[PDB]
Amino acid sequence: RQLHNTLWGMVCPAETPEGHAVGLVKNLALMAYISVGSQPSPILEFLEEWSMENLEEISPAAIADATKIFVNGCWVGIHKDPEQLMNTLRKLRRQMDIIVSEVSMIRDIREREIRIYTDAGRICRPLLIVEKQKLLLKKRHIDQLKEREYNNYSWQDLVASGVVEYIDTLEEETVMLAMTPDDLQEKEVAYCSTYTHCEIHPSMILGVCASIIPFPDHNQSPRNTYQSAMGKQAMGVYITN
Amino acid sequence: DDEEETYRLWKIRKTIMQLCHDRGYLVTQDELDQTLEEFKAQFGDKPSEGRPRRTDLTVLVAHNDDPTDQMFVFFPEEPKVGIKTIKVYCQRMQEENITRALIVVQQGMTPSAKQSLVDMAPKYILEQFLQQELLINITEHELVPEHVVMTKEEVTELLARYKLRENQLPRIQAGDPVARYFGIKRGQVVKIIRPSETAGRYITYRLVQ
Amino acid sequence: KDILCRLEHTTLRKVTANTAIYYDPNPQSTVVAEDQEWVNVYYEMPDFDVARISPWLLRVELDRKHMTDRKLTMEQIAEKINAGFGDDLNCIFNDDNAEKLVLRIRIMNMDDDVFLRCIESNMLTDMTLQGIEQISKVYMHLPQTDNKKKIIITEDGEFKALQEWILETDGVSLMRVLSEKDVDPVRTTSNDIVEIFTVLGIEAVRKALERELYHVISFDGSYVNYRHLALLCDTMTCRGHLMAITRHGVNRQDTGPLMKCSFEETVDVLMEAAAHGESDPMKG
Amino acid sequence: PGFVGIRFCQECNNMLYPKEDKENRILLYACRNCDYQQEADNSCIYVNKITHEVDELTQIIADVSQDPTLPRTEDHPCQKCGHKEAVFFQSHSARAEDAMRLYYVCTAPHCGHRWTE
Amino acid sequence: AKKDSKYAYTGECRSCLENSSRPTSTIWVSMLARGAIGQRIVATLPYIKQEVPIIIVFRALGFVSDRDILEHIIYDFEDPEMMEMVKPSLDEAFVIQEQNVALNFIGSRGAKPGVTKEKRIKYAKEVLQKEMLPHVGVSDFCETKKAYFLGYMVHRLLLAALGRRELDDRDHYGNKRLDLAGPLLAFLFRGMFKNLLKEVRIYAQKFIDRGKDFNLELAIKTRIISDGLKYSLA
Amino acid sequence: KAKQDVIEVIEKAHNNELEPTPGNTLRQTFENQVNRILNDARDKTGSSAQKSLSEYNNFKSMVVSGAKGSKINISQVIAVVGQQNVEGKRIPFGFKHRTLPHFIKDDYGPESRGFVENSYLAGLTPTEFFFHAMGGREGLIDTAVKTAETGYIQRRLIKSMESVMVKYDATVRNSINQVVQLRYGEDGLAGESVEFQNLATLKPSNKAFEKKFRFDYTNERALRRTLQEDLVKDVLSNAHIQNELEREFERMREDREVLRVIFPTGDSKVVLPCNLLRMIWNAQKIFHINPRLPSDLHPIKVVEGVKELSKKLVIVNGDDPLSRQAQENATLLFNIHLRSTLCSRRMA
Ligand SMILES: [Zn+2]
Ligand SMILES: [Zn+2]
Repeated sequence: RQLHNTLWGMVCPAETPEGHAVGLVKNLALMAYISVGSQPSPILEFLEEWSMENLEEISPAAIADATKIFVNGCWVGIHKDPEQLMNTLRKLRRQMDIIVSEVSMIRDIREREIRIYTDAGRICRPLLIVEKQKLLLKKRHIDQLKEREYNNYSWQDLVASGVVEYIDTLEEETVMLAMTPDDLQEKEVAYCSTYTHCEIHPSMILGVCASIIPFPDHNQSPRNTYQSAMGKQAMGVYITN
Repeated sequence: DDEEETYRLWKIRKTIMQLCHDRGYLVTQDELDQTLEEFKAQFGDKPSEGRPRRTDLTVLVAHNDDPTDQMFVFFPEEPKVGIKTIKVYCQRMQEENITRALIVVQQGMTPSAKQSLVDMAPKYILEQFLQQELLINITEHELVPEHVVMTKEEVTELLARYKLRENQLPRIQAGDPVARYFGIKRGQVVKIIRPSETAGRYITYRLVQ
Repeated sequence: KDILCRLEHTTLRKVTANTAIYYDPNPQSTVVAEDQEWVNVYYEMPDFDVARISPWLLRVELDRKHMTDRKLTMEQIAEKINAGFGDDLNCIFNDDNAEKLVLRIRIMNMDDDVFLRCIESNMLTDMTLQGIEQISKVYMHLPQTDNKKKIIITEDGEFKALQEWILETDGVSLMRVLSEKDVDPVRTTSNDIVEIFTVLGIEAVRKALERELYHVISFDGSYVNYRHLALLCDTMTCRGHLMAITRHGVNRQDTGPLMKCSFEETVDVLMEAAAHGESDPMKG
Repeated sequence: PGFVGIRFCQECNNMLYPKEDKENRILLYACRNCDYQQEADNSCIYVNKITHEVDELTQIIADVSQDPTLPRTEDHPCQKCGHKEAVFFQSHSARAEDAMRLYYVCTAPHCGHRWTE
Repeated sequence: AKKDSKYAYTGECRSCLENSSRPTSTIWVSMLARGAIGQRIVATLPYIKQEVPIIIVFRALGFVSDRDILEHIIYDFEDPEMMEMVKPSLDEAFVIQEQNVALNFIGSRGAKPGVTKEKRIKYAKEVLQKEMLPHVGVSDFCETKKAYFLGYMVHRLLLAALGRRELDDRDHYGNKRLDLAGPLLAFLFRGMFKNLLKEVRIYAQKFIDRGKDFNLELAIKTRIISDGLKYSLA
Repeated sequence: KAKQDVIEVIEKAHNNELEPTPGNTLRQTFENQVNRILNDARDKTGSSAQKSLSEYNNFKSMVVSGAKGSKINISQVIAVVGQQNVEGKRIPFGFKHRTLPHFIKDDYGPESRGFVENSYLAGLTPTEFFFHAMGGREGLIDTAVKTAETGYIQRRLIKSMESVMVKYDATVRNSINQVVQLRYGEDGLAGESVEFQNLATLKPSNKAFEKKFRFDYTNERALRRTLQEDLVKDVLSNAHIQNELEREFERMREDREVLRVIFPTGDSKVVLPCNLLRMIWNAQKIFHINPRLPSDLHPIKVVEGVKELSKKLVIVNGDDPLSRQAQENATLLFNIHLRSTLCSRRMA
């Protein structure tokens, strides 16, 4: 029932029933998207096309120093330069290439493994890619999104431009977020200086019944929870027809 | 482990003397409060060698009300007391015509010995105690209030005043450590005097079972 | 601290840095090169049954830190090992002058090596070098609270709270602990009511239970009239045994079938009452 | 001292168990499946490090320098190559209570130097 | 790692086909609590009510040589801590040295009674081929893949037992999945389509038994799928 | 300064300049120091906020009255929300060595560990907001969980003591008629009328005890001031009165010893039926007693009245020795308090 740290951006920390189901019944965050699922065959073909060696072709002596590669939890093979392998898989996902955006790619470094996932049900959220300590979301993107009704430039084109990336909870472990572009600037003491993603807006961590709360950052959290529970009980116009 | 053995033996003898005095047996003050040095001087300080031997610690006391009503305290040498040792003590008690005795075991006691203690109960009321439980007098603890074994006449007066039966009073198990210390049997009533923060003093009565 | 060490259970593993089994055929030329100094000092004369010797050698190395922290000596360790394993396991050890404390053990006469490993695994834990079992750790401190301070009446008749060292153990071994030197057997108590009932008595557990309830209620600063607690404790200690406030304590007394079924085990209580033809006096 | 490694048979590749030559009183490693034997060379059959004197520098790997979530510092340069930047992290490994010790790794490529202050 | 249990560490794997066989065959690979010469590693395989040491499973998969087994479990022979942690299970399961004996052992521990060793052995063989780690593969000749995966599972259990890795958090949502309308309706549709093929089978059987054709239009009880989805969603 | 101190502590821990305190693990010691610093900082900021509060501040008005809120509330609204604790500990690393992805691994700084440095009025940064939500979750779970266990406990208590009641003979018996308590609460008193009071002959030293309770009948001047001429002459001349006063003091001394044994600790606070001090104050007001004039109440009369009243007060009725011992024990504490308060010297 506890609010785990991994519910950040994926679930509303405030919206939850206060009865005998506290913490069990949750509510998605605004920008949270549950993955639908995809076939791993193209990913497997890409990995084989690169230097990966299948699991039956290698000798156990090669597994010591090599990096293991899992796909949907199935150990497929091993690799030698996981750094450039991950860089390549990320470039493909950011180019909407063979790897689709819903695919997760977590590279555990300490354990020398690369878990790739295409499974369904993987809750994920969008984030702004940060390359050096600067955002890939330039001003031309905001311009095109401002004239979204004319140039038919939508969120899909923004993702296909490699400016935004869908990060899941399991990859957030390997992701270094920048709360705001202010954190990417040079400070008197550099905190991270190696950010790789950025938050679109922190208020997106809230859910639907919690998004209606004004100044929720000025209230004790129990109050925000009770409001998230009563906004659903409030009268209004539940539907036009 | 010899200075500690004699220390344990001294503590056990002190506790036994206090027990007999609380049961009402005649125990002189000098032997009631015997220092470790005095004990070593009267018995020795090398029990491992056999000076003093546990058989020499045997105590024989007499009731203050009845001089012929004596009581024994035996300290068997064997760690686990057996039926043959129970028979030896029963023989000595038969010879001296004594009806109460205490067996201070070290490790424990065999089932056959327990069965002999229960079958011979009506003839010789002999009790068992572990030296581990005799190294301390529980009655001096702060949690243990003042227990007093009542006389059949005082119990009759109690029941006649409060107009109740024996089965109506609260109970105390015959195996209770304090019941064993005072050597009380089924049917006896013990008066407990304890301090109370609301009344100052409170007297309760428990029936043994 | 001396008392704390004598009370806190200590196993061989606590003071053992490492252990190793070697196939040392002749002790005269030990496989190890540092024990050679004393092995000869011990084997220069035949002290044991050299004929009944086994090449298998169990060498254990201890650590100075723990050894000193517990004031334990190699002689003591050797005596405990010899006591527990009799003479079958010969034990020799160096004096407490070498930078590393190492003792060698051989078997006199499952395979010998297998048995040695088994006994090594057993001794590391079972062997009790010192302390009272069941007491994992002991904490020593000065009670800042007067309730835990030793209140004494001065010659002038004034209450003075002497702040003296008090020990709090994580285990409960009242039986043994009370029968210990320099341990006050009057004030020393346990929070385990079961232990209190077993060692002291029904009245003592009554008092201890009252104290426990009072402490639990007062911890948050709440106050309850003493009479309520007293009544509850009397109810739990009126039969000479610890009658738990559960079906196992309430349905086991001669309270009549109806009350017990009102509490719990309705069908079972009525069924047993029917079987035994019990009669409810209709007093409840 | 060091640990004692497993020896495998050369015929069936099964583990060799320790055994003694009763006649010659010499340690041999014999196979429990076939009739192979080997003359032992260490004379030690078992070692258990209860104190757990483990050097975590051997558990650390140079690849950890590629982790972007780790903190970097310029105050501890690498002694093997002189690189200034270096990542530092705690042990974070169980069985190591005094885990507040910091372990540094050089961020320079192909160096992967590891050390501790 | 369960605090109150006979096992110190337990490495489990809810296995399921990539896009089929929704029932998730849960396989456990546990380590016996220290409390005995060493710590033994076992595996609670599906359709078996008795734990089995890992070595028997590896030999039942066609890897009989202990060196091959260690090559599949421990990838670095330079880790004497790993060899010392895996030694107790090896010493506890060495009397078995052939694949047939290992398979017979499994078949003897299987839930189904081993009326005949032949059936018993076949029972196991198919269990180790279909039920054990189905996501790795249920086809034949994949025993190498299953052996490698079970070896990695044991490797993970050893890393957790030696503390070089942190235990997995059950609450980490990276370790969870959300079954939405899609996978839920898919699970129901699978079970109900199976019931439909069952009814069609019985119908066609009791018609061909009379030596006559049967009409699938009359065999297909469309009410099964319709009323089923309706009842579940209602 | 608080955050700077936490940084210095972390620096020492990393440099191995921090030794574990006795009976505490190194990590536990680190957490203790950090929490100490954070708590002290929170307390100082809160105290500053309260001192800054003006008399007109409504928060201050309500808190002072006790109607609602507390100084902690005011310190979280005006100064610092404080550290957020989960399971009684700082925010755990839900990720791999990171509480949130925004931070770095092995970061034990106050912010990373959930020290909300902003006040509610100031507003909480998103991370602070999330950690505070975690703490709130903890509270909500505790509230929604304790209920079941508490209800079960209450039910069991009721079923185990529903039939225990006070019988007409003043004893507490159950349905089976088994005697649970000879007198309810060991004093046969109701739980409402009883009230807190203090024993005046428990803590006082022997010298103070005598100087305050032994009626001095030899100081003619003092007697003249406190008592009227007739009373003074009677007390000085008559020896029976003096002997009675001495006996009364001896009885008080014995009662003092009894109080000592009953209360090993020096806690005079005790619950008794009648608030003697308040009753005497009431008597003074009702009869317009003037403290600056000599009293006409004879001390011998005081002694006799106290003894008569004590006899009248009877929890246990019966002239047999058992009954009279039970009565003495039942009213012992109240009688000691009565004699101490109604002491002739105090009444004079
Ligand atoms: Zn071989
Ligand atoms: Zn370098």
